[PDB]
Amino acid sequence: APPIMGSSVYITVELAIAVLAILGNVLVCWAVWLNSNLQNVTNYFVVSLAAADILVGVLAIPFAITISTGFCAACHGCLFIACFVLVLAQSSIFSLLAIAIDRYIAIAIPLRYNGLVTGTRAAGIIAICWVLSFAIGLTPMLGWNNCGQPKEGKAHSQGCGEGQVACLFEDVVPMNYMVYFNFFACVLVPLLLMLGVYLRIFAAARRQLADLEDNWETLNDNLKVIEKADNAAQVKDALTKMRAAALDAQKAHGFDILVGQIDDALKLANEGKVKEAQAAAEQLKTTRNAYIQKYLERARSTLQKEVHAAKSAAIIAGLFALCWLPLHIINCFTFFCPDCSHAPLWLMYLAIVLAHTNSVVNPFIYAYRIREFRQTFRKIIR
Ligand SMILES: CC(C)CCC[C@@H](C)[C@H]1CC[C@H]2[C@@H]3CC=C4C[C@@H](O)CC[C@]4(C)[C@H]3CC[C@]12C
Ligand SMILES: CC(C)CCC[C@@H](C)[C@H]1CC[C@H]2[C@@H]3CC=C4C[C@@H](O)CC[C@]4(C)[C@H]3CC[C@]12C
Ligand SMILES: Nc1nc(NCCc2ccc(O)cc2)nc2nc(-c3ccco3)nn12
Ligand SMILES: CCCCCCCC/C=C\CCCCCCCC(=O)O
Ligand SMILES: CCCCCCCC/C=C\CCCCCCCC(=O)O
Ligand code: NA
Repeated sequence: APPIMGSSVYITVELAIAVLAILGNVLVCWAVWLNSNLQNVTNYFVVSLAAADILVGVLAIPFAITISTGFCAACHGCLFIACFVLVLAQSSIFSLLAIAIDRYIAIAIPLRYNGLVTGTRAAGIIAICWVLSFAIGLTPMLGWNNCGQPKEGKAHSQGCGEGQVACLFEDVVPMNYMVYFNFFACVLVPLLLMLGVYLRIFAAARRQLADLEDNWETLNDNLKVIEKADNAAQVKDALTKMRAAALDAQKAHGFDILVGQIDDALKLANEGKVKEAQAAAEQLKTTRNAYIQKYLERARSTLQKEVHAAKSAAIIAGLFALCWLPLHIINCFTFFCPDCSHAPLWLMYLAIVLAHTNSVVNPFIYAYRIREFRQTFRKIIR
């Protein structure tokens, strides 16, 4: 029975999570500071997220331990301790959203990316995100709370003084706030937007790669049309497709060799010289094996690197959802099913631990998925 025993377990697990969350995320921040190849806008959002995770370990976890005792407290002081973690969760959602959008600009408008997405603007965005996060997570302190209807028997039983409550999460934070405002509007909607941004990212990477492959089969389909053609009207036709395809590819060092050759051969076809156009078009086979093939596979290789980075970002966002959704779903049962008995305490505490674990996991993702983080991690440790 002794509540101190079950409490001892919950506390030592929370403290273990805290140590890990602080250590791992301190290493992320140190790595970005030391390695100028990690100083890019994407990674300022990683740092902001790492800073939220550090604060989970230093403040949210000590707060959660404190609030699990039900200690007597002025109700608004209780709300701050109860709600501060909602600030950190929101800040995380905003950083994750920013990363998604960053990776989308990078892949869908590489033209204007560096031009549109700068480091001083990113800092301004992060500041605004933290301010909003405070405003959302501390909204119960503006009056959307249960401080005006305190549980007087619980306060008396605990020996609390005048104008104090027993400080327990569900006693002071209204469940309509947690479900409608925090979960549906501030968590769920952003996560679905994120899901939409990632669907768009992977679709765009796919269309771009089909195109590269498409333009490439066209240059080749047409080069066999030319080589087996009989009428001259055909050479013109097939070589005309190579040109257009040659420019899309250029857009999508020595393409001007390729286009110059098509142009040479084109003029021959129009002047009725089929055998010499066919032979001139044959030069196109060399410049392809020396240049055009080169654009192709490096473009393929850069594209795949961006998809890889986007996958890494999506995993981090998926793991956030996974760690936090159970608590939100429990709150939905509590709120929407009064006829149901309340989820038991051991499960409440498992869901809280699970959410806190999220703050440990990201450094491992970085280390296993991003070579530059991993290399920087290994150097720091020596
Ligand atoms: C960078 C840091 C060290 C700056 C200084 C932080 C100080 C002001 C903080 C850290 C710990 C805090 C204390 C933590 C707990 C309590 C108990 C509460 O019933 C009254 C406030 C009181 C006594 C706090 C007062 C402010 C405090 C002393
Ligand atoms: C944020 C950094 C710089 C400092 C550490 C946070 C400090 C300010 C936090 C940590 C714990 C908090 C306290 C927790 C409990 C109580 C008792 C309640 O009856 C009034 C509010 C009061 C006194 C809180 C005031 C703010 C507090 C002291
Ligand atoms: N419902 C809930 N409870 C708690 N803590 C108190 C757990 C509890 C619940 C009932 C009870 O009688 C005694 C203790 N922390 C909580 N944090 C959250 C939360 C954060 C983000 C989403 O939900 N929900 N939440
Ligand atoms: C480098 C230090 C990192 C760890 C810092 C942890 C500091 C935790 C700060 C506050 C914990 C909350 C304690 C509140 C106790 C209230 C007790 C009371 O109301 O009488
Ligand atoms: C991050 C800054 C850390 C600075 C050190 C802060 C140290 C204070 C930590 C915990 C204090 C909580 C003690 C609560 C005692 C109240 C119980 C009581 O006496 O009735
Ligand atoms: Na987080």
